[PDB]
Amino acid sequence: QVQLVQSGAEVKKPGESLKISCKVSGYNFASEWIGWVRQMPGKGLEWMGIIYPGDSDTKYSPSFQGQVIISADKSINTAYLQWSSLKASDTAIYYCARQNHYGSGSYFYRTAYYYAMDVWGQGTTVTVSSASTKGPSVFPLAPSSGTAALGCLVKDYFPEPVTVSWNSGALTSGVHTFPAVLQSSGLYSLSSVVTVPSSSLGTQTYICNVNHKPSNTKVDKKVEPK
Amino acid sequence: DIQLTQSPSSLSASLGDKVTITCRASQHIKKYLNWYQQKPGKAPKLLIYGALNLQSGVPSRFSGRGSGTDFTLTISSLQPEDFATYYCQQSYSTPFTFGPGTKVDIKRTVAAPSVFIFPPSDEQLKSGTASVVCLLNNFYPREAKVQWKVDNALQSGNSQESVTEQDSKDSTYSLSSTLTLSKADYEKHKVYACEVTHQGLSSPVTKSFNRGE
Ligand SMILES: [Zn+2]
Ligand SMILES: [Zn+2]
Ligand SMILES: [Zn+2]
Ligand SMILES: [Zn+2]
Repeated sequence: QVQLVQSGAEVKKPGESLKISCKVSGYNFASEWIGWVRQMPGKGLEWMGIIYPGDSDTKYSPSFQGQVIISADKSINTAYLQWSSLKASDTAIYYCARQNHYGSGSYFYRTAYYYAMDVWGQGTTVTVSSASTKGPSVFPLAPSSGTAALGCLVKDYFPEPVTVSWNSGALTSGVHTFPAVLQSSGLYSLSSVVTVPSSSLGTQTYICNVNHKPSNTKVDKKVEPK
Repeated sequence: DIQLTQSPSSLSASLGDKVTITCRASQHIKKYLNWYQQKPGKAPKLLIYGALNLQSGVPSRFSGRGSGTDFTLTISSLQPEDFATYYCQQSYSTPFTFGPGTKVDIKRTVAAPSVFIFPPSDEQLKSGTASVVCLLNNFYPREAKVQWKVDNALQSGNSQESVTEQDSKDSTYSLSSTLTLSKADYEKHKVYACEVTHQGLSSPVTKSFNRGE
């Protein structure tokens, strides 16, 4: 059926330019409005603008007017979103979506003709940071002096993501791995914790297994009480 | 600007509950409103268009009502797949603004958090930075307050919170709070505490450590 396919994730430094794409199939690209939606991490949707590839008419939110350009090439069924100069604030996921119409078009489209975004692309992640690729430093979070908590802090890595397992996967019950947080330094960091019986601390060995494929790090850290 | 508001901002419900969300517009829009559903990690899904019309492929327990300034989305009997964020959008005039969203999460009886504090590892201090971490494990509702205190002085602008999605099995949240300090400031002071306030606590709870014990 209808399908929207967006370009891949992008990692850029502030001041660099960027152009992301959405290629459509399964309908007449030239005769439908298509548009872009931004969703910053943890927050709601922001409508950015739509374009009608037929006559290249564009409608923007004033918040995005002058910051970006929406454009299309009907020759190849592709819609574009571009910045000439990126800011850290532009870090978000960007969705492209067909804005289809529903209804009869009574009174020459002025009543009973509703526009809604019915088909969406998977989204394109854009990370803006001064940081360069960097593997994580892993620090133990040690249990104090009958239930105990320990964990590991995975700090100052870039870009996402890391994967954390405990004792190479044998221990899953009770692990909470928190979502990563971008720090002011432009580097990510998260924590992974686990709760265990206080009795099992002398009798059980606990290891953080951390992988950061983008810098090719595999780390194993024993977390011992003291 | 046509600005939309949604209430409630967050909603706890149980399976088979009838749930209603309202969207209010800053001016009359007639019927030009859509409802969307978004689940974490995924692109939103269109539920309703023109305020009243159900998109094909959408279950009939979803329904839209309203015209003008007032609109409602109702789910007649909540199913496990319905626990997701809901967005309204006006299509009357460009920009086609989305409302702020309302998250429908899973209701359960109050559960107080277990609180744990972790001082900086010696290994981290080689790096000139020091992170002290407070963990809240397995509490409900989501609403919580975490305050850092050093030498009884309240800290601010130097901590960050991170929370998990609601657990599939026990319907709780867990939360980490991370106070970051230079090694120099860290050695300057002596007592570090995190103070936690939550509904399931009759009295705010404190966990602490003295850097010299
Ligand atoms: Zn059409
Ligand atoms: Zn837990
Ligand atoms: Zn009215
Ligand atoms: Zn100080």
